Amino acid sequence: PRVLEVYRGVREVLSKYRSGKLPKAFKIIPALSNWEQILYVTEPEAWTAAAMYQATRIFASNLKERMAQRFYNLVLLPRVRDDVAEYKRLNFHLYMALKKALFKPGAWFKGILIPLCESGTCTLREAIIVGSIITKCSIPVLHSSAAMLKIAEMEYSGANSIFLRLLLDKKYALPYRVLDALVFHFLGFRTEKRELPVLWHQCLLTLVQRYKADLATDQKEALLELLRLQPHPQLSPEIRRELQSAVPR
Amino acid sequence: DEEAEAKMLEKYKQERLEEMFPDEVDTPRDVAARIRFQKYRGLKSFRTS
Amino acid sequence: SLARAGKVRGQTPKVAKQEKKKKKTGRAKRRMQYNRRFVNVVPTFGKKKGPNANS
Amino acid sequence: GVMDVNTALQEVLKTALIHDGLARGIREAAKALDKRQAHLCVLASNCDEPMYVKLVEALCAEHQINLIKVDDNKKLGEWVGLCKIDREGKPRKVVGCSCVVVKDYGKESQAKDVIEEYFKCKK
Amino acid sequence: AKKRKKKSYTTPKKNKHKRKKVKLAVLKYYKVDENGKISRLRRECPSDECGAGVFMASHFDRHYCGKCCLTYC
Amino acid sequence: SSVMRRNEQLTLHDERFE
Ligand SMILES: [Zn+2]
Repeated sequence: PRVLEVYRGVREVLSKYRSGKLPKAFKIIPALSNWEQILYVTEPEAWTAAAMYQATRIFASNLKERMAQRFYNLVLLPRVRDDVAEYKRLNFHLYMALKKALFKPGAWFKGILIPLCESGTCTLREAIIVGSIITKCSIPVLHSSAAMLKIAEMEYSGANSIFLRLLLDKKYALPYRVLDALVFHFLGFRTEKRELPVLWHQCLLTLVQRYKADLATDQKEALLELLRLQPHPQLSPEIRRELQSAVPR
Repeated sequence: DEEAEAKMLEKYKQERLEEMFPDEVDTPRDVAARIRFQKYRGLKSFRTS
Repeated sequence: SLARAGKVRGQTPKVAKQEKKKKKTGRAKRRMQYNRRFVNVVPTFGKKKGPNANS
Repeated sequence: GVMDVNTALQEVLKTALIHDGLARGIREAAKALDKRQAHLCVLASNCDEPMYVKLVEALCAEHQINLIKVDDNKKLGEWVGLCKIDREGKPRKVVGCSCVVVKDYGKESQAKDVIEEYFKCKK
Repeated sequence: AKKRKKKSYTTPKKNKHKRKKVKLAVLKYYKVDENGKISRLRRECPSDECGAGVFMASHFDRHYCGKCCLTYC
Repeated sequence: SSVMRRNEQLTLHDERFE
């Protein structure tokens, strides 16, 4: 009816949005019930990066974490993956969109990071960009630990070690189940005949720099065995040195 | 007493800066360069000009 | 005209020598030279690498 | 009558962090109390503003909400867990809470009995 | 290779605008008599979701809701 | 859930995984 043509009009507005105030019908989108229909009327695939930054701003600011999760999984993350794949870098507006999406961390981890990791096709540039984005944002310890348990339990991809390492650089107090999952993942790399890159070695090195004081002696010797079986000419002496000069408790 | 020591440290950093870069001077943006370097000219060659 | 003296030597920045562990001398140095060239030999298909070969 | 009130209260607080059942501070502890989804109220005796304490007392006495009084707000902030910890577990951020409101309980058989006995002794 | 000099240049950006700090904003919401009766100075929001907790910004002529933007006269 | 466990030294928070 009359609502449909107004939302076609604001669809035409959002396809060319650069700056300024948006219509007030756009800002009351989360307060409505049938949001998916009017959102598909607004055609988010044809949005401008500034318009999607404002949409992420609005949707993150208005509570209801499940709906923010659905918006991040359905609209924001495909746009990010399409922009990295074609432009080989992330836009300024979309970068601040992902930061304002990390304003809501619970919908972010379960909507942006974990679906990207379980998609399997996550490239290295996407890993670097998203890891820098989680590096900039201060993250709650519970959400970071749950995401680290998630990424530890998953099947390995080369992009996963960057996320794991940049989560270990946060230097938070770690739950001991999380460290058990990390050690079990690395000891799951014990019998792999695949050549592992320097990224995996750097993730292990980071785990030994920051959490060597909270490692049991049995898993310490297991990590020494791990270094023995899967060596590197450069990093493995340093990981061995850091494991040798560690005090527990 | 410490003013002389501060002068010695800025002398040290000036000597270090003038060894890495021979006669490099930053142009001031508050006054014009043609006024602050009013007495300066350019030589095509330091040998023949 | 021209004829500077000690131009480049006075121009080059002074880099101090790093403090390193001393070298062995005499029979020990010859022992280390022998154990490096004839004992722990790594097989090579064509042997195109020198002792000071870098990159 | 086995363990004291000052361990049962922190057990109730721990179950509340587990079940996400604390309105802490000044205004979440007030607005969630006024929505009557809340159960218990805790006030720090060490205070700078007296009619704030009077307002909390009036909010408690409006609908028979029980009031608990603790001495210092920094001790209550340590009790709640508003302190950032290191790898060893050493607190480095000292933030004190004044009004702590328990909305949801954990199903306890020891601390709940102790606080119920203390409440039946109080009123 | 050939490095650069890194021209410094001083530009004072210390002065930045921030919003004013309001201290103890809860005290003006309620007025309590000496007996202990609570009087609500500010209008309660009769909205769908934010009821019984959200007050009104009291304008010179009207009231404003701070979560769903409800306007009165 | 793994088999090699924390052994000793304190439990600060229980963590919510569910
Ligand atoms: Zn509002």
